[PDB]
Amino acid sequence: PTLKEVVIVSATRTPIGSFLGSLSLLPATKLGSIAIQGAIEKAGIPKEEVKEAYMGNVLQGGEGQAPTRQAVLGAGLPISTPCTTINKVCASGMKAIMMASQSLMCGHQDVMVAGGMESMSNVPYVMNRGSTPYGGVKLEDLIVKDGLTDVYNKIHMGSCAENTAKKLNIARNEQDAYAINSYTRSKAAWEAGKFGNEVIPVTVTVKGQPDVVVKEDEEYKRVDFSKVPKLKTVFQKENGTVTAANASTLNDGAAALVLMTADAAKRLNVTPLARIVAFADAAVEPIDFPIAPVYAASMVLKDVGLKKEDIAMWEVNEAFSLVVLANIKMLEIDPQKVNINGGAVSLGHPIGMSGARIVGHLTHALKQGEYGLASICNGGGGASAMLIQKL
Amino acid sequence: PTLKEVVIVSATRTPIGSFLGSLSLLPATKLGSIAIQGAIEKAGIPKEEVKEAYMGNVLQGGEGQAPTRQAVLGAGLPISTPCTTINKVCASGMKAIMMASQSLMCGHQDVMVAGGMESMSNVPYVMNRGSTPYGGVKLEDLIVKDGLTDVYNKIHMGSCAENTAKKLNIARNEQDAYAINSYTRSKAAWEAGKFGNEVIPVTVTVKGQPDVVVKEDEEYKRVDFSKVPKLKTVFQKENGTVTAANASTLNDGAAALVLMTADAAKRLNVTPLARIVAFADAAVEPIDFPIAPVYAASMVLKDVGLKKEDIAMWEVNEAFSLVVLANIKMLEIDPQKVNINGGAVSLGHPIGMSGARIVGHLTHALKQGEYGLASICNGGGGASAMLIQKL
Amino acid sequence: KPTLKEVVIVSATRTPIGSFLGSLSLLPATKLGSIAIQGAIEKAGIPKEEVKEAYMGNVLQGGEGQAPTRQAVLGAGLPISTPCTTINKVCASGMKAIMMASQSLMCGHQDVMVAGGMESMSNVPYVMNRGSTPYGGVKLEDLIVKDGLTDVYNKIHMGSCAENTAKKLNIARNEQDAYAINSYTRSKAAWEAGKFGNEVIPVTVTVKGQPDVVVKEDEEYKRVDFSKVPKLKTVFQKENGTVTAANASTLNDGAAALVLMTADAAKRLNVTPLARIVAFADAAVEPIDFPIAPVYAASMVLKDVGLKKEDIAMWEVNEAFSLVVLANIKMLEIDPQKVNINGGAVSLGHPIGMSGARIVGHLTHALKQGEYGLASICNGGGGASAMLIQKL
Amino acid sequence: SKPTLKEVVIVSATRTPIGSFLGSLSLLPATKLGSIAIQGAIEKAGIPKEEVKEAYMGNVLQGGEGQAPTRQAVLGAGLPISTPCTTINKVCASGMKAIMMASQSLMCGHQDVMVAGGMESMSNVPYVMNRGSTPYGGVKLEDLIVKDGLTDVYNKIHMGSCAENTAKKLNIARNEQDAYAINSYTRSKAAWEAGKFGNEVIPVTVTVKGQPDVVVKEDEEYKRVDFSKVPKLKTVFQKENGTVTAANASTLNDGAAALVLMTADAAKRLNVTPLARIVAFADAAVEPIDFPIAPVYAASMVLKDVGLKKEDIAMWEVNEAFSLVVLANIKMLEIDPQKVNINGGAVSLGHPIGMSGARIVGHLTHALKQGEYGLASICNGGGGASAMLIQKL
Ligand SMILES: [Cl-]
Ligand SMILES: [Cl-]
Ligand SMILES: [Cl-]
Ligand SMILES: [Cl-]
Ligand SMILES: [K+]
Ligand SMILES: [K+]
Ligand SMILES: [K+]
Ligand SMILES: [K+]
Repeated sequence: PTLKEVVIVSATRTPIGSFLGSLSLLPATKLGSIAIQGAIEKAGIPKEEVKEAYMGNVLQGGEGQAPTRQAVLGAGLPISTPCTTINKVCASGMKAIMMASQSLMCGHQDVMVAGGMESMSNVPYVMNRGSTPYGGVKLEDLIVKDGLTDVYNKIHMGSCAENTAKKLNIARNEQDAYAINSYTRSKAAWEAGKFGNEVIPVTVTVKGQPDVVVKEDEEYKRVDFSKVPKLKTVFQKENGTVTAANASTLNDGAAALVLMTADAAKRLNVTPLARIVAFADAAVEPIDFPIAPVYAASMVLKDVGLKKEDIAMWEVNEAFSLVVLANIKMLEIDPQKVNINGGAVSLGHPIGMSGARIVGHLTHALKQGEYGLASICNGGGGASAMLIQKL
Repeated sequence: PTLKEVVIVSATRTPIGSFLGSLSLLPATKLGSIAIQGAIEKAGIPKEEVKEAYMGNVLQGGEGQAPTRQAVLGAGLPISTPCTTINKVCASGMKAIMMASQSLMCGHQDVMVAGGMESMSNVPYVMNRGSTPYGGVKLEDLIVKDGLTDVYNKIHMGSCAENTAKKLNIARNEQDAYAINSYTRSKAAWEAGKFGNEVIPVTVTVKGQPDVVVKEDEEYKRVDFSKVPKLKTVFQKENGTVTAANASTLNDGAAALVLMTADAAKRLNVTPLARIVAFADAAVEPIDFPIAPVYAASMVLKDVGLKKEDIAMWEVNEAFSLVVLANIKMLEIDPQKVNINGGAVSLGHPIGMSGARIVGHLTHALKQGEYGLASICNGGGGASAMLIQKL
Repeated sequence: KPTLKEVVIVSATRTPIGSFLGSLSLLPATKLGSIAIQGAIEKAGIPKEEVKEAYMGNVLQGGEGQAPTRQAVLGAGLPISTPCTTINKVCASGMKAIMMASQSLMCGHQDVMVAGGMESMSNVPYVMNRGSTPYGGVKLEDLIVKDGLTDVYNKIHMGSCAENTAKKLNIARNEQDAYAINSYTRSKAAWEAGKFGNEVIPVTVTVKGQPDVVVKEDEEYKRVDFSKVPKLKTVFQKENGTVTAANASTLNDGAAALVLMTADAAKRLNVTPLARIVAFADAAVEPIDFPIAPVYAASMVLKDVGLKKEDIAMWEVNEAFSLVVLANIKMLEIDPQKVNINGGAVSLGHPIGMSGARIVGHLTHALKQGEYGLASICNGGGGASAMLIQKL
Repeated sequence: SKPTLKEVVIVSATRTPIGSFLGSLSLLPATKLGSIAIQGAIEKAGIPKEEVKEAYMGNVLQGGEGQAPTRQAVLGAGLPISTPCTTINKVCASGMKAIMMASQSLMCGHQDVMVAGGMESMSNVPYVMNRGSTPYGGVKLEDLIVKDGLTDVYNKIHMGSCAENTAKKLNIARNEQDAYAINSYTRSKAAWEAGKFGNEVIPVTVTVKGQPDVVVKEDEEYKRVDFSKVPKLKTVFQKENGTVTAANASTLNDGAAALVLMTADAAKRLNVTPLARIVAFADAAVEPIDFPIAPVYAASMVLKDVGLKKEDIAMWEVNEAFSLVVLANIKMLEIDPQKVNINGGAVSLGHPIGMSGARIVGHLTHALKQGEYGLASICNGGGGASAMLIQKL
């Protein structure tokens, strides 16, 4: 049998909440359920049609058994739905979509949900099993230990990024200009109503207090442009460039897509939003993660036979402003086509979610016939990339 | 393009260590490295031929960033190798092989490594992020919270087993006889030298201490048959059936397979061990996970037009003695063909590893031309299954 | 019968009492101690170098660092030659400190001492046992609950022990609630009347990048709603309860310190003493029966000096629970209008190591020349301390 | 004018064996060891339990012991519920300060009979987590032995690190310290084998269900040494030019001591033979880093107060917190080393910190001959010391 064609029929997300902020009372799995239910409703299909589900999720500790199963059953999908939780660090939300697309291509399912989720607010601390050492011990923060420290270099991702800043001569002022640009694009996009088909609101309910309706991203309002060039370079004391403002932040969120074969969309009288054309993974030295998305994108372009000029919009995940700048520079692409409506530096980075969010954003924002290319770096030196065409 | 045929070229595992036992000093990722290196060596190929790696791993908290990447880089594979860590609870090791097979089928890669790893000895305790409540702070055990507790019913997996024992009328004495039979068959297989090609020895090195070489599974010797019928029923104190002897145990270990397209196997002139014929996932009501493998197994047989009599060897993961008995009862298959060389009740159950182990064991044990079927239940009500044919 | 030095109080000063996790919660108990000690020496009008030795009550010492009293004393700018001892008689600690200091002075072993109490319940930690973590997890215990508030022998809270006395003496919820509202009413009236002008010193809380906060009065007494008082649920006993959050004492932060000296030393230093310490005693009963131990301790002191209850102008019976004060009133048969007249621990709060010192300090200021004041304080384990002073 | 005080005598002094850290007595909480010593002392004194009027116990690391540690020890020994109790903390000096404060009450005539002593279970001291919000990046669990017991607040370093400062100042080298340490072990073994603690120490039965009873009858720590290894050990408290080692410093331990104290009049009334009279005592303090020299001043204060000369003292007990401390005291006071710590001390017997001040006073009581004077001194964290002079009856 030949490979099946895969289409995106809907793509939906929660707003992104700030660390210990507006969505911090909700577990990752509950945000998961909200996004999945929303995506199914938007697709207009019976929920029974969804055959299987993959969700990205990096910091699974303390979330309870089978996080994807919790999200799926919490969304009211049938108990017959198999579930798998995916961890490619920062690339998790994209890799879930890629893996689901592989199952569909093989004809192993005809309809799936794929996406990502993360509640950094609820990630716990850990104590080693065993006897306590004389003199005491520090219980580690799993955001730091599992999420943000490179194993091999024993330093923060932010300190790894400094290496690329040095090698490619990307200065503090340029990184700060990029970050201000992201905040500006995010605000403009929200004010133009550009997220109306993408984001669904969340109602946070507390006993004995009034409901809070969270309807937009929280992070992009937390900025003061006049203070941006005043911040300390917290990942490197001497000759540093990366700051809290020009780096991504810690956040909570979930996103979900309904994926089908072309045959299934036809059978169900669904008009799909976009076609999944191709995808790829690349890896380089762990310290050099900022540059892996260049190679992953180049792989996809070469596979399909497109030139960079053929791409209408780029989503290069804003793990740090430095990452986007390194990518624009190496690929020599028009900066006006890159992260047009903001990104992780200003919208925030719930790590397991962002790779799904950026694909969902292209699905809504591209115009008919246009190609969009999303790419996302990950801890350990990896990246994933994906090319879609709007239908 | 047409779908590619997938073959298993090698299948290797560490011995399985007991909880806080012979392998407890090694992190899961290090066991992973050991199995991966061993599988590549047994396949007779250069490490550079391995294109991408997926490993099952359920309890990832505190292991550090990107566990699969740590396993792969730790085995000396190229920095160019993309890695993804897979969590379908107890089914994780088999689902990793299934998902890698799908990538190979699509022609997206030609050689991959897939398997699973777990060090339950090193799984930590957690403390919640936030304000310390008045009156005390609880530190939860991630083995219990994420590993072994059903979310929806708020009971241990062993209490779900008790529920199936009720519904299917599977008694304590029946579960005890099965367990004694598992311990018996494990010892017989080790004595017969049946793991000589499957298992590779682990050298444990401690500064200022003599090297310890771990060459065989630890768990199967930890039993007293005279005491089996006297043990307390820990999941249900009154009229119970499940005990520590007749349930699987907590353990440490890793397993890894080298998988290739038929075309790659020919190009590299390797001798494949088995072909992957079919695989499937099923899911049922969470409390009924013991019976999910019955549906998964039925799906694979129907998919390829084989009847249950056509299967020479069954591996139904021994999560509990109850599970195997339930499967035999529903499928009406010959017990003499099931878990013939022991299983998880007597060999142990490093949860993310077991689904890979049982597929590897069929690859070694089957005679040329024979079909083997492996199935494995998972927390949340799921199961995975795979059918292979020995070459 | 021994011939002893006469012991006088020259000053008695305290911080305001802060609410749990409230206005003074950023300050360690030892820092509150330094503030009270410095304040009392200033009020005494003596050189810091004249203080020979220091004793401080402090019940929950875990995580405060080595030698809490030493930290408070050196932190107050007293000489490195000053010996220090930290005292623990649970709730009675602040009073027992004064008693033991008085005993050294009587023996002529020192001529001038500082004695008091300190507690920061906001900063009391949780504990984890030494050893290996059990499979399945563990609860780390709260030291306020484990060391401060739980009876060892009955394995229940002090509040539950108090329910026992409520039963035996027929002291009902209504009477307890009425006593509590009275305490809150009296605390407010005293604060408004400026009755704490000489006793309390303000504390300035400083946080980098934020404005200063001057805490100049007790925080707790304003945290009440009289309308809700009779509607509160009984936390220590669901079945036939009487004790509630409102009519029991609360968790709090504060410190108190008194400058004590021999009558001779006061003359040498040309300072006018405020009061004379006449007598003091400890008593104990069954652990569960701690509410009634103060009756026996007070009687011992009266019998020792040969006075009668009517001779006492002012009583301070520590308000650990409203129940406690009512039990004492009933058994002693004293005039409730002479008891805790300017409020107490039910409305002002109860930093456990400090309250015993606070109540003696209050008598010192409030008594009129020539009058006798009796202070008594129950403690965890079935104990009580009591003290008689006479205004000078 | 000086007050006219009652005379105070020691009628008994009893202790548990001292257990090693996580060693033979580690299953027993401090308060239980307290109960055993308190019952011991009463039984030895030959008086009814109801005669004891009030109790003071030294105890430095009280976290997690439960409410009112001294009350627990007392009620656990079967004393009347009518017995008032107070727990004392002068760090390392606690066990001696308890006896002094009880002596002051008796002198005043406020009680006629009391029990005073000290207790510590370092094996059972817990770890702590702070109340509040968990800070991003991790949460510390501190060891209370280190945080409350052994760390100087002001200098932010270990007691042993402060000790190095006096080693420097008084030129006391590694070899002299090691010689002292070996001397302590030698004395301890000699005394134990001679049966010198026959009336001082009482045995402890450890019961574990299923296990055979363990009877701990002698001090555990003194056998834990190898003299050939002593000179080879690393100086763990200072990188450069260190002198303090695990071998020549005191160890972490468990134990309790209790003394029955009464007025001369009560001993007559009760027809019991007093062991010693408590003559004088004092507290001294210096710069916190200089705690090893504090006992020098406290001892001098006592001798000056009673009008005695150093030469008049038959037996000295200078607490062996560190070998360094004893040598610094031998140096500054210029006393006869053969008269100091005759039957061993904390370097070889161990240092359950709230107990040790009581143990050493209890030791003089048993060891002195009729009419002899003994001086006991003990340094404490923060730069203090207590000292006591007694005379055998
Ligand atoms: Cl990767
Ligand atoms: Cl599932
Ligand atoms: Cl008491
Ligand atoms: Cl001191
Ligand atoms: K930012
Ligand atoms: K078993
Ligand atoms: K209250
Ligand atoms: K030693």
